[PDB]
Amino acid sequence: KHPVPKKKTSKSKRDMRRSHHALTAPNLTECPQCHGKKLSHHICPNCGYYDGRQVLA
Amino acid sequence: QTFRNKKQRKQQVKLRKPGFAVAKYVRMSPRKVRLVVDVIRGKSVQDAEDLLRFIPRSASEPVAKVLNSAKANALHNDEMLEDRLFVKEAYVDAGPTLKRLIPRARGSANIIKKRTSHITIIVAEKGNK
Amino acid sequence: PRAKTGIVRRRRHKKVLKRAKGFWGSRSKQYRNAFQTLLNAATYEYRDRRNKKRDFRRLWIQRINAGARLHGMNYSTFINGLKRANIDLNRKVLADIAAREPEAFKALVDASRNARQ
Amino acid sequence: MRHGKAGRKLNRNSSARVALARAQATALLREGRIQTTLTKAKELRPFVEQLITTAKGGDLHSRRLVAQDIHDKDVVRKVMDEVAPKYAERPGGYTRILRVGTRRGDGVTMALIEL
RNA sequence: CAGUCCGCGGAGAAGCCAUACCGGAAGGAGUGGUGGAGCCGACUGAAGUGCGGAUGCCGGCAUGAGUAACGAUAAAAGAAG
RNA sequence: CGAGAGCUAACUUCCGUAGCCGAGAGGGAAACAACCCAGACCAUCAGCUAAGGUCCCUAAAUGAUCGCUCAGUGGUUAAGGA
RNA sequence: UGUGUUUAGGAGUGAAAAGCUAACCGAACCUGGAGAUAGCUAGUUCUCCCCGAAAUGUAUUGAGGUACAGCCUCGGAUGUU
RNA sequence: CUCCCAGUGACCGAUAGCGCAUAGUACCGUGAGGGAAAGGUGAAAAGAACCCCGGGAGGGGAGUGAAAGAGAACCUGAAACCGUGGACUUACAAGCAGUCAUGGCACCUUAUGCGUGUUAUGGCGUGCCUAUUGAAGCAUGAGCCGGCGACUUAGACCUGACGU
RNA sequence: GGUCAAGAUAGUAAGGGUCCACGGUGGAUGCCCUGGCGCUGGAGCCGAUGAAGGACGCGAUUACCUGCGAAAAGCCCCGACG
Ligand SMILES: [Mg+2]
Ligand SMILES: [Mg+2]
Ligand SMILES: [Mg+2]
Ligand SMILES: [Mg+2]
Ligand SMILES: [Mg+2]
Ligand SMILES: [Mg+2]
Ligand SMILES: [Mg+2]
Ligand SMILES: [Mg+2]
Ligand SMILES: [Mg+2]
Ligand SMILES: [Mg+2]
Ligand SMILES: [Mg+2]
Ligand SMILES: [Mg+2]
Ligand SMILES: [Mg+2]
Ligand SMILES: [Mg+2]
Ligand SMILES: [Mg+2]
Ligand SMILES: [Mg+2]
Ligand SMILES: [Mg+2]
Ligand SMILES: [Mg+2]
Ligand SMILES: [Mg+2]
Ligand SMILES: [Mg+2]
Ligand SMILES: [Mg+2]
Ligand SMILES: [Mg+2]
Ligand SMILES: [Mg+2]
Ligand SMILES: [Mg+2]
Ligand SMILES: [Mg+2]
Ligand SMILES: [Mg+2]
Ligand SMILES: [Mg+2]
Ligand SMILES: [Mg+2]
Ligand SMILES: [Mg+2]
Ligand SMILES: [Mg+2]
Ligand SMILES: [Mg+2]
Ligand SMILES: [Mg+2]
Ligand SMILES: [Mg+2]
Ligand SMILES: [Mg+2]
Ligand SMILES: [Mg+2]
Ligand SMILES: [Mg+2]
Ligand SMILES: [Mg+2]
Ligand SMILES: [Mg+2]
Ligand SMILES: [Mg+2]
Ligand SMILES: [Mg+2]
Ligand SMILES: [Mg+2]
Ligand SMILES: [Mg+2]
Ligand SMILES: [Mg+2]
Ligand SMILES: [Mg+2]
Ligand SMILES: [Mg+2]
Ligand SMILES: [Mg+2]
Ligand SMILES: [Mg+2]
Ligand SMILES: [Mg+2]
Ligand SMILES: [Mg+2]
Ligand SMILES: [Mg+2]
Ligand SMILES: [Mg+2]
Ligand SMILES: [Mg+2]
Ligand SMILES: [Mg+2]
Ligand SMILES: [Mg+2]
Ligand SMILES: [Mg+2]
Ligand SMILES: [Mg+2]
Ligand SMILES: [Mg+2]
Ligand SMILES: [Mg+2]
Ligand SMILES: [Mg+2]
Ligand SMILES: [Mg+2]
Ligand SMILES: [Mg+2]
Ligand SMILES: [Mg+2]
Ligand SMILES: [Mg+2]
Ligand SMILES: [Mg+2]
Ligand SMILES: [Mg+2]
Ligand SMILES: [Mg+2]
Ligand SMILES: [Mg+2]
Repeated sequence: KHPVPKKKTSKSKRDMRRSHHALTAPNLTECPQCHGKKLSHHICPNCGYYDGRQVLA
Repeated sequence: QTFRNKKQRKQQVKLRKPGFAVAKYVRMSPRKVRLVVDVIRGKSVQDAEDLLRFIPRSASEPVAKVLNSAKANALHNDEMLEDRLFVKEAYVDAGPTLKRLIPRARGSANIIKKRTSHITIIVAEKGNK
Repeated sequence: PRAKTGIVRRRRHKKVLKRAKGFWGSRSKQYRNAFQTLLNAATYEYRDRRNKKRDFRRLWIQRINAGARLHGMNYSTFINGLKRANIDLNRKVLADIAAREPEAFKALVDASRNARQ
Repeated sequence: MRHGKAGRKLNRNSSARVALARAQATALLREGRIQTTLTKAKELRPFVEQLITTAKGGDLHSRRLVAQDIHDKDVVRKVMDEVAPKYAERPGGYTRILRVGTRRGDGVTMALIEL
């Protein structure tokens, strides 16, 4: 039993492994009924409008 | 257009760091923090204001506050125009590290690394180009 | 009197690391492996300095028989004909430079071939 | 595989799946809107719509069929005498979801469910 | 480290950092950059005096890796602060 | 090479003897401490050779002359047969 | 089963396994003798010049170790042995 | 003889030196007992009024100061190790990581050269040490950098070389 | 120059590598000393009128150290300094 890794892993191959951890920037889009930005198919956090005002704040 | 010696240059030129902010000792893994700090980098400081605000990481809080201070000292201290400002620079280096003992099975302990973070951002006018 | 290692060691180390600056991975940045890669580097250095003459001699000969056969002789017959006349004692490298100047090379080819007859 | 099955466990057993459905029913009927995780809201919508259509019969049977899932009497009277007669004209579709977005602690994307 | 010379130094010492220069090698110089208070060269004397190794020691930092887990399967949900 | 021991086995074991290796780099033997050539003071983009080679890989005669083998023998044994 | 208490290092205790004696008992732990001994292992760092071996013989509570020859080197003499 | 005092040193100078630049503390042990890391603003505190972003923490200005390239995580600040930016490069490649050669690009402060950085292709090429008859070995040791770390001292001793 | 054919040949970087430049880390290195070591030389016993070593306590505010002791960061007499 008890597998272990053999040789210490090198800087370069480590970085090739992490090559996929790039983050994906949200596709933001500005609220038509306000100033600020809002996630698509969500209510505008700043205003609260999904078409009238939807959330309280 | 230059002085006698470094002893004089130290007196007459005082060397400022325009656009610069740094947040030291942030109790967070840098490795995690760079993940967002890359997203921001090179972009319009308003898109940085918006990006940073929906990316869903704990690490987005400190990287938010610094960004403001960058823009703050870009505007209060440096006379820069905020419709030019943008993230010319952003990077996080590792601060010190809290080490703690953690018990594990059959009586062995291990050591555990609570890494801190020195986030840093440098906004500048999009007057380049 | 105590006399700690101190500045000595690190001078030596930086010298090695400075010899090893094209090198990949820790062959470039750790001392131990830097010094180790330089061990085989010394071997290969001292070999090639006198093997490089072998390679270049090959390249000279290899270029000479090309023009030799270009005219319808060949290296063995052509240098035997440039030897059969005593007066040709130029190095193969100069026969190469002549192989880059076709007219003089053909003059030597007709000279050589008029000596195995 | 589930090449046709339907539903969700919500990382819990059978009786827990059940009380959670019954009690978020009780709450969004008690209060007309609640905010909860997006999964669990998609879960709740068919349950509570089935239930309001149970209450649209008027009858003592319909109210007892609702009473089995909704054991706080005051909500049973609301849903029965207040809310299902209101939806009288509605051919089904007595609820909507909009998603308020992501929470901080666990990074869930919560949403609102109302009628 | 010591004795004796020769000297240098806030117009800036040692130390640190680059460097295509120099001796046959251990090495040593030139110039530049930090540094900010002591120090090089020659002759001699004494040594705790030259490290890659000892599953060596004290120390810091890597790899495994954003991986395993978060410590009983007695579940939790809505409002309001 | 010469013996013993062994099965006229062994990259077997024990002696004699010569050489190499140990302590030996360089060319050859695809590769290879022992075999064949040859003992590296340093430098050269100079020349003749050793062993070994000259169809392409791969440096160098698809060399010359009398044959031999049509089996891929060459490029894995023998008693015996044709 | 509580409390209090007695019995211990070749000693105690043991309805007997060499079991227990503060989580490694065919002789606990700590301090010390003490840097025990170690024919056994591993390790022993700056550079260049010159020369250059041995794994043989005999002896041995000897055979993986030692003594004396054998072979190496440094100096002196001799003087072609 | 040296708990203690003075003086002195071809003694140490923060892994050294007493274990301690102080502490037989912290911590480990039922106990007898074991037992650490150590340090440095600056001349003087003049130890940063006040403003800015932030609950902060942290930071940018302003001032003080010779220096804030000293700011209290306060002398220097080497290496591993983690990053940001720029040159050259890399997605039919077989590879002890190099060695020589040729070409392409970049650059010119011991430096326009018998150049420096990089690079493509060609040839060549069995890590290191140890222990060994024999080591690339699939034999031992070793994560990596630093720093501690091993042929010494003694004596009216014996013996040899050299010198006075 | 436009179409078709055959052929050759760039650039792109997810991520990587060597080099350069700027930092973070970390606390080696130089310098310093508020601390040690050794030799030499001095001095060498305390205690039943209470030792060595401690436990409480004393301060406007006192957790630790010092000093001190319910007369308690101390009381008296002498001398020195000013
Ligand atoms: Mg298993
Ligand atoms: Mg000024
Ligand atoms: Mg630290
Ligand atoms: Mg070679
Ligand atoms: Mg789960
Ligand atoms: Mg129905
Ligand atoms: Mg100077
Ligand atoms: Mg130098
Ligand atoms: Mg000063
Ligand atoms: Mg000094
Ligand atoms: Mg030593
Ligand atoms: Mg060694
Ligand atoms: Mg080591
Ligand atoms: Mg370690
Ligand atoms: Mg997994
Ligand atoms: Mg998991
Ligand atoms: Mg578990
Ligand atoms: Mg709750
Ligand atoms: Mg409510
Ligand atoms: Mg026989
Ligand atoms: Mg044999
Ligand atoms: Mg044998
Ligand atoms: Mg040997
Ligand atoms: Mg030999
Ligand atoms: Mg050979
Ligand atoms: Mg062969
Ligand atoms: Mg070969
Ligand atoms: Mg071999
Ligand atoms: Mg060999
Ligand atoms: Mg062999
Ligand atoms: Mg032969
Ligand atoms: Mg020849
Ligand atoms: Mg021949
Ligand atoms: Mg050829
Ligand atoms: Mg036959
Ligand atoms: Mg005992
Ligand atoms: Mg007995
Ligand atoms: Mg026990
Ligand atoms: Mg003894
Ligand atoms: Mg023997
Ligand atoms: Mg002898
Ligand atoms: Mg004789
Ligand atoms: Mg110490
Ligand atoms: Mg230190
Ligand atoms: Mg102590
Ligand atoms: Mg305590
Ligand atoms: Mg701070
Ligand atoms: Mg500063
Ligand atoms: Mg500084
Ligand atoms: Mg401070
Ligand atoms: Mg100072
Ligand atoms: Mg500092
Ligand atoms: Mg390609
Ligand atoms: Mg591959
Ligand atoms: Mg080799
Ligand atoms: Mg063997
Ligand atoms: Mg090995
Ligand atoms: Mg191992
Ligand atoms: Mg005597
Ligand atoms: Mg004499
Ligand atoms: Mg076509
Ligand atoms: Mg640095
Ligand atoms: Mg002193
Ligand atoms: Mg007393
Ligand atoms: Mg009081
Ligand atoms: Mg009284
Ligand atoms: Mg006075």
